[PDB]
Amino acid sequence: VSPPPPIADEPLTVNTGIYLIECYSLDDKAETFKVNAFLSLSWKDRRLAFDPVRSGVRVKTYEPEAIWIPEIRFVNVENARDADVVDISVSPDGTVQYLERFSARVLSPLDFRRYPFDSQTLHIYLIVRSVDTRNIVLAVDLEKVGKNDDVFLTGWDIESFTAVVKPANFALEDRLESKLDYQLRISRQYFSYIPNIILPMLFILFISWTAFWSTSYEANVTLVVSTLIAHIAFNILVETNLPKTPYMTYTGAIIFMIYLFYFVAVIEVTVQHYLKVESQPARAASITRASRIAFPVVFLLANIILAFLFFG
Amino acid sequence: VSPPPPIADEPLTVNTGIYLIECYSLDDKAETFKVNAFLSLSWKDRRLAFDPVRSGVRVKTYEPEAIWIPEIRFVNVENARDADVVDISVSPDGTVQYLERFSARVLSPLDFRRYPFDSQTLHIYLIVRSVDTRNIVLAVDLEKVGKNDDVFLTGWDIESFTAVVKPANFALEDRLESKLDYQLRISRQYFSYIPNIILPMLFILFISWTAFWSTSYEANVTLVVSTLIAHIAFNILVETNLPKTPYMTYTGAIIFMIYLFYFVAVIEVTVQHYLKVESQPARAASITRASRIAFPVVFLLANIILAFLFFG
Amino acid sequence: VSPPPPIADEPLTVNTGIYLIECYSLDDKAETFKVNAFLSLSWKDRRLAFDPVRSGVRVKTYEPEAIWIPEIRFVNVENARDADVVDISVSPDGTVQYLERFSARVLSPLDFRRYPFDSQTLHIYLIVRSVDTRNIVLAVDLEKVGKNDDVFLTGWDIESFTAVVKPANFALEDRLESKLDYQLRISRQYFSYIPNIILPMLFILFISWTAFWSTSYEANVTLVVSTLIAHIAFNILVETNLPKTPYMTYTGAIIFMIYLFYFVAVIEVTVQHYLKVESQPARAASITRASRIAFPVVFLLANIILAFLFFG
Amino acid sequence: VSPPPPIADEPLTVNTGIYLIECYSLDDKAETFKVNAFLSLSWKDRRLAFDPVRSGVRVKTYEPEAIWIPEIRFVNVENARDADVVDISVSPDGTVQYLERFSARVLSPLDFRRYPFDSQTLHIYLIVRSVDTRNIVLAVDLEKVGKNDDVFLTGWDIESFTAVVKPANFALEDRLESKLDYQLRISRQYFSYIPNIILPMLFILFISWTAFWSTSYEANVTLVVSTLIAHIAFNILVETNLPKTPYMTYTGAIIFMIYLFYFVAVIEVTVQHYLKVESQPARAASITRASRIAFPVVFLLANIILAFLFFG
Amino acid sequence: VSPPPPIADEPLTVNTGIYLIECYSLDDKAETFKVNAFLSLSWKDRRLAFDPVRSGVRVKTYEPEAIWIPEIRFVNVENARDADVVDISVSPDGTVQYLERFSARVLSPLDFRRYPFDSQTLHIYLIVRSVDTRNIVLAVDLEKVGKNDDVFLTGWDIESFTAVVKPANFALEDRLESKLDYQLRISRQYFSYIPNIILPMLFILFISWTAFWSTSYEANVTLVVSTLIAHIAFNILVETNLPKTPYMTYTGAIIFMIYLFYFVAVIEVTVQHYLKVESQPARAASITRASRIAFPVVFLLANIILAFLFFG
Ligand SMILES: [Cl-]
Ligand SMILES: [Cl-]
Ligand SMILES: [Cl-]
Ligand SMILES: [Cl-]
Ligand SMILES: [Cl-]
Repeated sequence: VSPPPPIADEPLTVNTGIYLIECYSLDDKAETFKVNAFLSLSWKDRRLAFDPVRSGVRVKTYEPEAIWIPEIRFVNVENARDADVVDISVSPDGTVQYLERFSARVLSPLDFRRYPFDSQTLHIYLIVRSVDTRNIVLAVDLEKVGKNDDVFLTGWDIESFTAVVKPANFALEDRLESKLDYQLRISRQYFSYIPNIILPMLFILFISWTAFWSTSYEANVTLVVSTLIAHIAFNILVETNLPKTPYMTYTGAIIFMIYLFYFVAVIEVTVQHYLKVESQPARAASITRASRIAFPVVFLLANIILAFLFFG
Repeated sequence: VSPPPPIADEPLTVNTGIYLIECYSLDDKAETFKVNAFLSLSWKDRRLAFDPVRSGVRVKTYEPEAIWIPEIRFVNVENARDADVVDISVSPDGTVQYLERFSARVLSPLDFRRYPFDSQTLHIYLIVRSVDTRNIVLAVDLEKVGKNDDVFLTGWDIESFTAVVKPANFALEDRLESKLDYQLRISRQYFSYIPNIILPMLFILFISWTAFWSTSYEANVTLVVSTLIAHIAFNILVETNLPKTPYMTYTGAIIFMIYLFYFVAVIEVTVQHYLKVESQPARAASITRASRIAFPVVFLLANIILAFLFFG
Repeated sequence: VSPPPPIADEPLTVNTGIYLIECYSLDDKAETFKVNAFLSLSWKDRRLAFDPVRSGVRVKTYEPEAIWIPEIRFVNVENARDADVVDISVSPDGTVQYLERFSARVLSPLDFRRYPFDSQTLHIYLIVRSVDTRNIVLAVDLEKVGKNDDVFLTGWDIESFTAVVKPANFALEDRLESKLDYQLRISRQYFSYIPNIILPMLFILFISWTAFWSTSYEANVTLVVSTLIAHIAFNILVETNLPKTPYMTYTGAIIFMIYLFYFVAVIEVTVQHYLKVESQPARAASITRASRIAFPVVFLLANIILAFLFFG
Repeated sequence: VSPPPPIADEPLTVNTGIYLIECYSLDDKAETFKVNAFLSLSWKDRRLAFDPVRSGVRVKTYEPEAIWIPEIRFVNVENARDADVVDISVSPDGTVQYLERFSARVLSPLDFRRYPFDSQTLHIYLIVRSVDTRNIVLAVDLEKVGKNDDVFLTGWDIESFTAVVKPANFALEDRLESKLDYQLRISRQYFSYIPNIILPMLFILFISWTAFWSTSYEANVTLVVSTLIAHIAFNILVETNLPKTPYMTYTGAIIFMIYLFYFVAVIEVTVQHYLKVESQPARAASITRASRIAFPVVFLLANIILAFLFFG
Repeated sequence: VSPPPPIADEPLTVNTGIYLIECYSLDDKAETFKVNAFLSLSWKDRRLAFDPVRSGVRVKTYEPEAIWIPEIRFVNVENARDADVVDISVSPDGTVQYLERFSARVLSPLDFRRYPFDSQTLHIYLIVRSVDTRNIVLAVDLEKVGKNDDVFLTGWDIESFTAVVKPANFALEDRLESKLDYQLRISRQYFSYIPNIILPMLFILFISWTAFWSTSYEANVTLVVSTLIAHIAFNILVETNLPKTPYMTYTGAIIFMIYLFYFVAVIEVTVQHYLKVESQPARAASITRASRIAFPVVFLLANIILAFLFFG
């Protein structure tokens, strides 16, 4: 079995198409995600007679060991894909339709800045292998490419699934090495994050802030320090869901700002008690009345500035 | 070898059937589980027959490789199943008996919106391919669908296992391909969740609610804040086992409501102390007496509303 | 490559035997364990006997293939075993010898009603199908069943390893089969659980109880609530134990009882303070002196009753 | 091919030798450890030496499928090794040199008593399958046995690696009775454990002991109980770097003794406060002054006794 | 297919080149990392020339079963590489161009002292199996070794990727062969570690230090002990990022010093209270005024000494 011979130096055109079936196991630390999907290759197959007799108009069924099947290699994968060939339907003429389910572990970078409200773009790269016949070119068949409407990823919604031609631009560049890029755009569902992570932190912070309406030093110390312990425990709780991230993040900036605010509150309580002991109650009362307005307003301004700095 | 002649008016009918041996490893994060079962097939082929005459005592015949066998592929499986042929028998008329045994991983969605008191459903899909000469359509054998009594999942009780034929031309492909659906219905065993999760949290909340029978500010602060810390630790303990759900469930709503109640209790304690300091004890007494009855009634009403909203 | 023909109707008998090497990885939540062992077989076949005098030998050897070897399969395994044959020797009359080494992971349910002091039984099943017109039944070789003195498992004591001689013949997929049962009996080593779990919780409970000799309300609140937090943290540290179960175990009942005791202690402290504030010190003193004796006696009685219930 | 034929009843001696390279992934809960190492065999092949000639004195190279390769099995591996032949050379006349790089998962018992200051001993067992010719015997070639001196067994320092021949006692067959035993002695580096574990806990205990210089009941209660909570949290922290050991250990004994000391300290504080309230300050002063000296001395004596009991 | 025959005893020089594509999963406990990358060889054949015709200027095409492919084996890998040939093209001159893809699991030593500001150097070793026709010598091809500029290890940056020829230095010199060394230098990105781990601990320590401006024993005890609990909780939180390291580290030294400072602060508070009770407020005030300056200065000097000790 060999590919079709040359006809008139016309470049051989291959119309590929990837039809998604399943997408699962989106691992962040490994920066991978498994896929389970179909694949279609429709290559013009003249000069290989397929019984074009008008009495043989039946669509012929062929096994993999019947003709030359173009072998496409994925660039960013862990191992070679498993070729679970599904069905090949070939007309009495040189027209080819073919479907095959594969499973692979794909490598694709993920950007986790602006983490709870982020979007991603997964990539799949395809190259074609050399052959002794004329040069093989890559083209996209827009009818074949799609998704199964039943692909479910835990916590995301799928926007689009398109394809485009991009030159490989590899340093080897033994030939042109035409390459295909498949882009899967996904968006994270963020609503549950508000009640799960955001509101409890604000409740704890306000419980801490109730110490500006009091004057008992022991009660203030207990309030602020126990609230700090609760904040650390809640950070431990929320650290499990988040992925390990060796760079700065919006949530991390918020956590750091909360730590800073706790430190400043402790300083304010200490100053108030020291003045009250040294008998300057007017100054102590003025400072403790100023704090009640100062803290929430500065917190709001810092949040606005951080939001602008991280979301354009 | 070759497909049977397409002489019969109806398409070549098969008679599938799945007999469960055991199920195991019901993963929740990736929403997949493993299975081990048989797969019996049956169809009629008049091309070969065994007459009772001419020493026709050999009613059955074993043809391992020199025979045409229909091919059945699972749709929602991570990898292709690993099957070993067991037996092949041929009736004197022409009906063929087939049998296998396989293991696989199955991808199936799960719905944890009633996490403790939820019921699931697991699907297995089968597909037969078309052949050029004849036509093949799937069917079910009610005498070959069942399960052992040793099937067990850790924490679930199995209720039923049935089959139903799905329409052809599934998805966008339209090569007259049929599909079969096998449904396994399970229910979670929820009794152990009550004394392990629900009652201790209620005990902690009731312990925190005893601050309404006291007028010592330091004791009230200690009670409420330390019970908040205990609630956070118990939340860590609870979330250890609950699967991670990127959506809103019943338990998350209950936990958020508990956080809100803690916040309101802190506010009430602060207001009472502030009123007492300004030499207005009657108003503070009235407020605390009102809250003593107000808190449990509102908690019960909110619980009733949530229960009606999620289970109705 | 063919089953032997019967003389008149006699079924064929295969004598098996399993010799353990080491058991390990006895997981509790998944209810599985791993094993590697020797598998021995022997069966009668009169179509391959020779003449010892002419052949000059007494036992003729063979290859792993090119001889009719019965299909032996384990019922409750996740995947097929990993086999590597060691020998196939033939007796002069016709009986054959076989040996191989395998490794597998076995599925078996467990019972945790007496979790610290429980005993388990593990089952390994062997089955065989009726091949051709020669029915096959299994038998047990008592001299090929045993285990090494170096068979060890971390934290368990191995008592016996026997095989039930009588098989259970039945019909499956319109064919007859025979099944064998291998039973391994183990018992948990329970000493290390006493100083690691049992005693620290009692010490913390007594530390909590020490608040019946004090009259300061703040100190009592601190003692009881801090000890409750310590109990919750200890339960977090201990939770790496038995999984969720439909039934109620011994340890869960003990933990729930301790929670109830903490709740009642908080109630008593609050009642004493409330009575003291209303200027009725005599009732508070009487209640405290009563509780000093009431709590330990009721705790001991409840422990005795639970011990009788779960082990009687 | 075939093994060399007998010449003068001289047994074939296979001088073996293992050359360790990597010893890693020491998983103690599973009580295994993966190994990556070479393996050299030299079986004398006289009367079958190929191309003995001074002109062709250059060492000859043979592919693995050119000469007979002995089959050596590992007794205590979870699965069969993944062999990788590197280079096998045959002299013009004489012996044959062989070398393969295999990686295997080995199951060996681990004794975790005396955990910080423990020395282990890993074992590998080898057997060789016999053939129809004279019995294959195993002997250790001391010249090839050794290490790469570049073993990445971090946390341990290798002391020796030797071998010896022992009789085999498992399912005796009058053959396969000449197994080998390779012992790898390792010792744990215990310096970092001192600052990482030992000293913080002593600091915490000494912090708790400062309650014997104070007569404030509330301060003493806060000190002792909060110190107990800190001890529980630090135990949680320590438990991560330690496998599940279902048996008694030196560290566990120390931890239990620390819990006992906390309980006794709480008892002493309560007794002192009760005596002070009962208008008997002299007994309280005597008791606290006695405790100041009594506690550290008893702690030191108990530590000495426990050390002598565990370390001989 | 056999290696090229000798021409004039000239060794067949092989110009090797590794072109990186993907580096991922830098697991530290197992001391491994996975590499997905290309590979190239530039051996030529003189006697077995490839089409020395001037009409064949077009580059010929070959497959794996077309020429002799060298046997190059990695030394420090877990198991054999997953070879995946992509291109094998031969020019009419006689030179060969090769392109494959592999994904191996490499074992390379790592050093985690000076952990947040450290650099690493990963090694890959190559050896080629010799043949009896000639002697094979490995030389580095400088036009092939390189990176794809899109290699992403999460949290590192790539400095250089270079190759060098070194002696084998193995104690078992089978054929006096050679070896290659490929070095990849990476430096950790340390910016996020400051806000993530460093500043919160300083804030907590200063919150502890605010107790030298107070004179209430109860408040001081609460501050210091609760701050110690918070420090332990934060250590638990940050333990999930660091690798399990069985040797000393800069961060571990910092943690130990923080524990020591907490112990000394507790001692100082106890001494102050004891003197104040014993009626020496002058001495108490002197010590408490000295501490305010003594503690930060000693902390700074100790940090400077530790930094000099660990960073030369
Ligand atoms: Cl591929
Ligand atoms: Cl399949
Ligand atoms: Cl099997
Ligand atoms: Cl092996
Ligand atoms: Cl390799």
